[PDB]
Amino acid sequence: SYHLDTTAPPPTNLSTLPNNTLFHLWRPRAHILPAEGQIGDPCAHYTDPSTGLFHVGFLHDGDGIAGATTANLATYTDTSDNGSFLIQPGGKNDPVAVFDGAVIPVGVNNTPTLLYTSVSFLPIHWSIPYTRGSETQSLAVARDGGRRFDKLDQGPVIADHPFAVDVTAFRAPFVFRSARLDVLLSLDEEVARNETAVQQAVDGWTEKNAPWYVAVSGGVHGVGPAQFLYRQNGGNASEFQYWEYLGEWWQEATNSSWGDEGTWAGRWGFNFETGNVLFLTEEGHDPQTGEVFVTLGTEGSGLPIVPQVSSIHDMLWAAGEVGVGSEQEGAKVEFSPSMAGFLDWGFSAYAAAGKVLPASSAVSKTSGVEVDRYVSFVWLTGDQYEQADGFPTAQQGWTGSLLLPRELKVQTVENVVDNELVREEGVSWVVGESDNQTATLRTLGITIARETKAALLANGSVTAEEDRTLQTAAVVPFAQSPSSKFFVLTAQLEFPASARSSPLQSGFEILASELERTAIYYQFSNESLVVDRSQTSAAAPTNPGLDSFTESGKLRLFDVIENGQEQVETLDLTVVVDNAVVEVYANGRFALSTWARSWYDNSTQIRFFHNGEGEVQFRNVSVSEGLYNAWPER
Ligand SMILES: OC[C@H]1O[C@@](CO)(OC[C@@]2(O[C@H]3O[C@H](CO)[C@@H](O)[C@H](O)[C@H]3O)O[C@H](CO)[C@@H](O)[C@@H]2O)[C@@H](O)[C@@H]1O
Repeated sequence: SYHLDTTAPPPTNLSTLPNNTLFHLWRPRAHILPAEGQIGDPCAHYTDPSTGLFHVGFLHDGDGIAGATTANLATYTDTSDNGSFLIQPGGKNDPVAVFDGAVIPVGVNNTPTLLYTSVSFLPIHWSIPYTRGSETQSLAVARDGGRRFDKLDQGPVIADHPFAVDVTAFRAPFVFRSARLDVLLSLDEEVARNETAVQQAVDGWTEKNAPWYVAVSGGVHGVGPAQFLYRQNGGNASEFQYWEYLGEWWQEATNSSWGDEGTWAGRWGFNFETGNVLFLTEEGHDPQTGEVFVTLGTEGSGLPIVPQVSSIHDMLWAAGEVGVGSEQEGAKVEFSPSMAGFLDWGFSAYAAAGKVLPASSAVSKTSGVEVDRYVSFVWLTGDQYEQADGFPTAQQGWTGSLLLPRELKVQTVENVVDNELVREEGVSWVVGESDNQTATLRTLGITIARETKAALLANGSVTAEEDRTLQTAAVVPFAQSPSSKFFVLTAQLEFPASARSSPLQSGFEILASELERTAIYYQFSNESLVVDRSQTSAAAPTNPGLDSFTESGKLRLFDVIENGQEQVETLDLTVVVDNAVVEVYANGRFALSTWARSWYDNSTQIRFFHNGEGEVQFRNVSVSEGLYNAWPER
């Protein structure tokens, strides 16, 4: 009889253990995930007009959308027991399955209304023929406080994909409002060609009565990934039955990519998934003044292609402009990217679903936020999108988790030396201004929702480390490491301009003991933050299900003028470890998340790391231990 003892070597085959034996071993305490079982794409979030509460949704066990609510964005309550499902398959419109959907706060009967993909046939994949009628978009209305969504007793409101278009996918509807879209669609084909006339109309746009837009994510066979745009018919904010097709407002060539190298924004792949239409400002989210941003997952593959398998799942984002529908019979409106990147560089991070969080929300009132925010929840698949090599699933009793809620806004990088590092082609930023001597850059800002970050540091024990400099290769253990796998690690690493050309690697080793360690370091060679998981788990060698491949993401440190002086921009790191869930944040404009399934309880040492190449200076290194409980009621 083998009882779990994590002070002793792991059994050779974890999959032989009894059910639920590994339930708590790698489970997080401050993240969003169901009480048990598997979690898929997060979805149906919305602020309830009546209560001001923020509702969170997510696919659960491949059997529908489950939910939970929060009043503070730090802590959550399940909407119900027995899975806490809001809506499940089996209706006339979704006999086979219920996929992602989005909510209009004041919809039918003036109640929260969910527009979702009702599935009638399987399988569905961009690499095989699409079965007509596979995915339609249906409506359901929130009842009993939103603890459940009742499907309207009629067929889908969008019963078919675009006429005669051979789509690769037609799902994940996302609703939004837009001053610019309303203006571009109201003005003349000629009167709307000039920003002057438009801007004047946008200034008068009134959100409260604007019509809703719907972006359905997908692609076209033999053509390319794309987003299909619709809007309440005739621009009638009161029309919920008929949705006029505005065309493929955004499409890219099959497996093409941002830039000529596919260096900063992966590839557009073969199919677009779970779109979000954001409107960001430097302070938050404004559908009247915000710049158009889009986050989406793209499904890619190497060659030869393996039918029904998407080998690459990129969690991307793009920003650009929207204009009138060229002159061709193309979309009435068109989104043109100016810059693009990754919302999260994690292999397993994917299907981001966010929502506008009004300053009028109970969450914001309580925390005192006076602007509208856009909160995004990234999915962290637990079994490499079901391609894991026999992960001990029955033993764990659950699969997957969502990452920490993140605030998305326009982030600026000031006092940046305008040089090659800034003018490169196909990057994740644009120059907002310049005098040819220094410039302000504009990119997507990615930060942990402020109430969540505060909650993480609420009751945490704080242990600081003295500023340090390393020149020769070295691994220096902290003066005091945490005694648990729940902590927030912060640190600033300063590099000399002479390091850009060096094969320098500097960072930390975490979750470490004699037989285990996880490395996190910056690498100038390819300007990337890297998470070496080759030694993360003592159990990985004999259990291939526990992926141990290296994770990395691109992060360029710009030459800037800090105190009237030039220097390589400081690497501002924040690593959050809710157990096996590791999230690496950098300079408010980067995120890389992965699983670090360390085995031993002793594996909690933290060390400074330097490979002797180049030089590094560590400043303001600190550790907050304990985090907090995201689900008190459980
Ligand atoms: O689960 C539905 C929901 O998932 C999204 C975001 O991940 O893409 C899903 C997709 O893959 C899932 O299902 C395949 C098996 O079909 C499984 O191998 C994979 O691991 C799962 O993530 O589901 C459809 C088909 O069932 C595939 O085309 C797609 O790759 C989102 O787009 C969808 O609403």
